[PDB]
Amino acid sequence: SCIQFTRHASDVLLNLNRLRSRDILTDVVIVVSREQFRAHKTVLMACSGLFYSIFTDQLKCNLSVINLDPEINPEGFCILLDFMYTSRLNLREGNIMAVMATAMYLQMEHVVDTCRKFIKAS
Amino acid sequence: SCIQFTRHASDVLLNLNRLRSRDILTDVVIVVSREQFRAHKTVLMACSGLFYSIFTDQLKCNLSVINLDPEINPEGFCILLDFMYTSRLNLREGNIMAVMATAMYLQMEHVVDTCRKFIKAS
Amino acid sequence: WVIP
Amino acid sequence: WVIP
Ligand SMILES: O=C1Cc2cc(Nc3cc(Cl)ncc3Cl)ccc2N1
Ligand SMILES: O=C1Cc2cc(Nc3cc(Cl)ncc3Cl)ccc2N1
Ligand SMILES: [Cl-]
Ligand SMILES: [Cl-]
Repeated sequence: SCIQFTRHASDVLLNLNRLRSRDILTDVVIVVSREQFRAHKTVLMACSGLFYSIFTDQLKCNLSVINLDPEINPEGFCILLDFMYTSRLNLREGNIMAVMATAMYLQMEHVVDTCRKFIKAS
Repeated sequence: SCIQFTRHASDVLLNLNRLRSRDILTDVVIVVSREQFRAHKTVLMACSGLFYSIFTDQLKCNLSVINLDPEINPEGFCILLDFMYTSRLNLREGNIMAVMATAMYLQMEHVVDTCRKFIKAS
Repeated sequence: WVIP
Repeated sequence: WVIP
């Protein structure tokens, strides 16, 4: 018999993104080639099958630095990290291939699905 | 020119609640009288003006235990912690006074607003 | 607020 | 997915 506040989840995500922009309570650095991205492990786990597996590992859960596979493009990762914290995906003709490849590696099934759909249309 | 995934924020919150139920990456214990509640500092901050102030404090940000004011009712806190992680509020005739008082202390303005509305109706 |  |  609960009542529900429709905007609650969106407002929570908006505040988590504000914490990220201000580097508040970030507990991990994701290294992608020469580029570094600060984030919250819980948000990464909630969005990605790969980060979920990494941070549930009894040894990796305690690492402050995670290095991604050298094939991963920093821009594709940046676009996906922004999507994790906002629900908004900056999908463009020039980045769609790098975004799909990064989403497949990160195990972000809904992003992979829209990339396959957008590629099929063209 | 971004696209948006409508269910993303709700899915993120659902996964954060799953992490909470399994006690994964919880980094704080909230003590309410004899009762203890494990949670994620970032989720508490995203939902509550009080926790936002506590965990942005250069000294309190590093505490693993936070003791609430002894006037705070553990059931009211439990109902509000559940709302933080689900968007669902278990508001009942028998708990509405304790829920409103706890939401005022935690600075959860939308919960305070619906409690005032529900009290006014009766 | 809604009835979910 | 939508146009926000
Ligand atoms: O496409 C995706 C997105 C995703 C997110 C998560 N994260 C969780 C899943 C569960 Cl069941 N509980 C807790 C968490 Cl944080 C796992 C796999 C995938 N695949
Ligand atoms: O009723 C409420 C709910 C709430 C949440 C937060 N938390 C934040 C606010 C901002 Cl601007 N950036 C980041 C965070 Cl985590 C503060 C005050 C209140 N009042
Ligand atoms: Cl996804
Ligand atoms: Cl609220």
